[PDB]
Amino acid sequence: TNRSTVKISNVPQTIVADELLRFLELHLGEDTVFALEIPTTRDNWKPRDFARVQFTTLEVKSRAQLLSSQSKLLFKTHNLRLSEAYDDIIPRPVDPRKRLDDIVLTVGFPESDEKRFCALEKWDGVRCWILTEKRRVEFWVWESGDCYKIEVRFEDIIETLSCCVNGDASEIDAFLLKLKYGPKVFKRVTDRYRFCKEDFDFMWIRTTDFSGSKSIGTSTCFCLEVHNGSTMLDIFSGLPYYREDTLSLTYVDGKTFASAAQIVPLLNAAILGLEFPYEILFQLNALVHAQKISLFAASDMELIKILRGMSLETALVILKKLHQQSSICYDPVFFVKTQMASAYKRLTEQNIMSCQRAYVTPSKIYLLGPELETANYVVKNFAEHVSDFMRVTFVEEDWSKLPANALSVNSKEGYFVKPSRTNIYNRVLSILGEGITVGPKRFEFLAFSASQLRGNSVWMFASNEKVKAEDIREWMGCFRKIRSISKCAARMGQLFSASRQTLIVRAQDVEQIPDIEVTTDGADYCFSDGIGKISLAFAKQVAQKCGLSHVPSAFQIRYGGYKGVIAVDRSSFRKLSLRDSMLKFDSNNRMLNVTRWTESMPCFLNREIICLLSTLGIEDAMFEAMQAVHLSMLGNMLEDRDAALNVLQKLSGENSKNLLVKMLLQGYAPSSEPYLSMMLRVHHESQLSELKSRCRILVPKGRILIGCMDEMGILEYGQVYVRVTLTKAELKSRDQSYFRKIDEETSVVIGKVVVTKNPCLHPGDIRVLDAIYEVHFEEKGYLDCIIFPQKGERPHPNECSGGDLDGDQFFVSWDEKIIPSEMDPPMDYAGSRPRLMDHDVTLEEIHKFFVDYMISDTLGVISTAHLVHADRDPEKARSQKCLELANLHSRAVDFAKTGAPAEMPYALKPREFPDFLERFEKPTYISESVFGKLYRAVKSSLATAKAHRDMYGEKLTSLMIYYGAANEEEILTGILKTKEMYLARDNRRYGDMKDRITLSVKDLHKEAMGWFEKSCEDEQQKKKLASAWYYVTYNPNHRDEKLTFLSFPWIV
Amino acid sequence: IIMFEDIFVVDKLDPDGKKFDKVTRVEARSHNLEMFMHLDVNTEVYPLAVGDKFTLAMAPTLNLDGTPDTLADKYEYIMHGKLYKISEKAELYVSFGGLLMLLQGDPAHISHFELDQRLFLLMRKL
Repeated sequence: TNRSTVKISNVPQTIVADELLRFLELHLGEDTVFALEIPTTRDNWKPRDFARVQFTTLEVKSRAQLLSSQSKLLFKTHNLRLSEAYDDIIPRPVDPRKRLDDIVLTVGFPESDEKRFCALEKWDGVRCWILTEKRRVEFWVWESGDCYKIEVRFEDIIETLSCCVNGDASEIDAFLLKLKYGPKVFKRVTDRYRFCKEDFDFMWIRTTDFSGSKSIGTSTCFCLEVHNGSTMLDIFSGLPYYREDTLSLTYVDGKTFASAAQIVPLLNAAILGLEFPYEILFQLNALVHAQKISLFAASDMELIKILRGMSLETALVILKKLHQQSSICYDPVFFVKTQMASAYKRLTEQNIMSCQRAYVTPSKIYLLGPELETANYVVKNFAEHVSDFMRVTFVEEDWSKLPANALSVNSKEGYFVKPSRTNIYNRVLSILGEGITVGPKRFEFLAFSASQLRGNSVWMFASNEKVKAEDIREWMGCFRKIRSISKCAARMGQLFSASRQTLIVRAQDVEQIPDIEVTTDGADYCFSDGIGKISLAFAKQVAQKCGLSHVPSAFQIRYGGYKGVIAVDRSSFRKLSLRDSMLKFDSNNRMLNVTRWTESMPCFLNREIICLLSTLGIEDAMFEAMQAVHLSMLGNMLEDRDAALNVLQKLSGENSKNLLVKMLLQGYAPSSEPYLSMMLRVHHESQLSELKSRCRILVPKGRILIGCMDEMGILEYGQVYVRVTLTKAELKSRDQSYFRKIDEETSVVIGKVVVTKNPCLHPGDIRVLDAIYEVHFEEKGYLDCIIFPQKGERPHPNECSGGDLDGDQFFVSWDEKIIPSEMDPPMDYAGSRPRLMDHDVTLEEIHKFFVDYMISDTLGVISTAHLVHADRDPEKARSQKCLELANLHSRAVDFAKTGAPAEMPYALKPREFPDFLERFEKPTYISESVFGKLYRAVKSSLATAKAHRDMYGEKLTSLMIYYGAANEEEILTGILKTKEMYLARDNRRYGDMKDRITLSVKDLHKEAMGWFEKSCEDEQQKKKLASAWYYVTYNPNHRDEKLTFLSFPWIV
Repeated sequence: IIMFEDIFVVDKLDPDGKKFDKVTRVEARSHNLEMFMHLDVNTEVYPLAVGDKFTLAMAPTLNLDGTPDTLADKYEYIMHGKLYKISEKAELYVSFGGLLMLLQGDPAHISHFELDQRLFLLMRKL
């Protein structure tokens, strides 16, 4: 009953669409059939056995269903059987009242504070269809012959208002549609078995704005001119957030605000014609982009005159105060009337920089503003032009990832299928070429990192007289030696990861040592991919500036274009050693920096590991018991203080000091201390939500750490050394058969430990390794580093889906319950042939590669399809389908380095989803595998002082309202219980936002610590004042009418 | 004398043609017993339409109290055939002179049927 389209089961093959249409119109009412379509296996001469018919009204559909149920439809000795259809032939509403023809369409924004509306462009005779089922509204506009489709979703419109144009308050002749996001724009492009009753034989492709003045791009509101429409209020009442009030508007001549440039919603620079600062102008433009202040309301002469002469700090404060409020401000002039060095040290202490972030959409551009975030290596030596750096990402109108159909839609022309680029493709190319011009600046493309390529983000630097983009590019290094487009871009964007500064190393303390390579069975296997050596004095010198007490045995490092992990050796000559197969490109500088040294984090059992371990013989009883005991331990964590400390000391951080951790061992009852109680509750909720989203089993007998190889040659093929730190469980009972107590803090393992990488889709990745204890190896002093053998047939990293020694973590677990009997050879790691050009890169082919990475990017769907297929058929990860999926996944993960598309087949798509998925719209099927059992189990289980305090509360509220947080716990922990439509799809952006908010709150805590230190500066008196602050924040009588937060004194 | 007796409702017809002039295999699902049946019925001589309800009976002999190999008046679609395959939710394969019958139900519902025995097929459409 949802839709009027009905699928006919069996029809004769000899019939045509006209005969069936005549039969239906004879049995049913006259011309009651709208669309009739018979699919054809061939082009135009081999129709199928079924057909789909769309009726004009639901009553006709019900009558046809009743006739079919009574077997009263006999067409050429065939009894037609009617059934529901998956989708309609034409997206057309059933109700004739919703269909609106010949109505005037205009666009604009609330230019004035009063009830005044400005019209940018007016379209006459447009078609408006309201689709309640699709939750969207279609607008058909005919301009210069070819028509365009404008789709507005229900989420796009934030409020519905009714207005009048004739001038009568009683009459309702207009409707205002306040749109938050931009609307999709389509374009029409140019029969025996298709009646269709009309000329609907075309296709829709997404295109950019078709307006000459780009009115749609700069308009955030839509007005629908209509007749009196007394009964139209009921139809318009279905729109979300409808206002049942009568309002009148006044048309204002706003045809002057028309920009022919690609970037529409930016303010004009020639209007100012003065020395206005760039930062204030950027803040104002970002405010205009947000749904706070309209363009015309911020383009007045009075506002710019007032803001031109004023103190910079107060201007920024009032601007951020105006931006922080959720309510729309109509008259910012009245608001601002009623309202009335460090960068370098921040970079040195925590690498804190204010980076401008920009969002490029097909309709308009969104500027986030000077958001604080971590810093890369480039800004270390380019810390003068902080505002010149801008992060630019390409997303859709809803700030989601651009679909593959929006760029280069496929079309069959001639003998073969030739893709045709859409207007969005050309728009992206033009934006990358010309650049973004914001105020007195123009941003040019520098490079994109490896992570930014997946996220469709890029860095842009504004050219200046002292330094330009080409100057920075040539300072980073010479990339003309690379003849591969993907490789050159990867190398150029490689030196953009966050790292901590240290001492500078000269070029005279270098050496070249031979590597090792063995060729067996005609396969080139290289052991030394990114390995290196380091001395003890150099390790101490490097660790001094980052504050490391224990010297790590291995740490990921990169300098001068080199990249790889280096191990500590006790027989080194000098402080530095270099190998051969490490130089990616020749760099002009040799600055040293490190990213991460070592972490003894306990390992977890992800979905892939459990999926590949359900074949060797591991039964579901062990997994169910482990999940049940984990849930039992987590449930008692709330009411038991002993369980909380054990959980915190064995799940996140082996040796971590925190305020909650210190009070967990010694504290009051869980009922008391609401500040810690709410944090414990939200942590439990986050853990259970993460368990529901994905399988993350907490195991105490496993860790994750990087591994290296030593120049000993004593370990044979399959023999390694396992060493890790001692946790609470290990210290409580260290007497075990597979555990050797070599030291108080470090315990050696003698059990059978397997190694696996984070991505794994092949049964051959599992390899059983026996741990061996040797005095000679222990004499070198290795810790938190798996010792890979130097000699052998094939290297161990190659066994784990062709891994390399570039500081990547490894999965190690000294568990004796696994089944080591079954062994499967791993898949080959031979990649595709590199593509070498005959000429140098002209800076355009790299842009083409970057844009073409958006299309044919099936990295995320291959893993889901593999999981679904393994869930469906028995003997998973053994059939040829799983092997093909693993090969496709390897080819897709090699896309970032070599320009080879994955080419995901259509027949390999899952089309079905288990219960443990967030795709509620997609069909959900009951799963009976181990993951289904885990999901069922978890479902069953779940079923002076005052001034500082006020300032801290104001800062916290400002941060919460800027980031959308409504509670203290969700902004302190960094996890948001509510998310937008795009944040819930991909986890990379959500993780980036969580890291940013964590950095912001840590900066606020540091500022509060500095204020506390400056306030008193006397240790005993500081303790007394802290006790007084705790007393004054604990007394309920001292809290005022405002929302007083109790997280201010809790700093240590 | 009647081994299996139940009420069946036809679900669909494989040819689904009024004037196909061919044997039409009917699919019927039992009521209160949940048994699926395949039967080849000549629609032209004995018309059956989707949604109709009919009773079905199976007896080794049509005589009263013995005399294997007078229920003719009660029913109207008598047939004679033999059961040749009992392999399975056990199912039966009875051929009425080349007209195959597939009665799929439960192991307890159909258990008194022997291999290579002659059985009749009584059917009345109420």
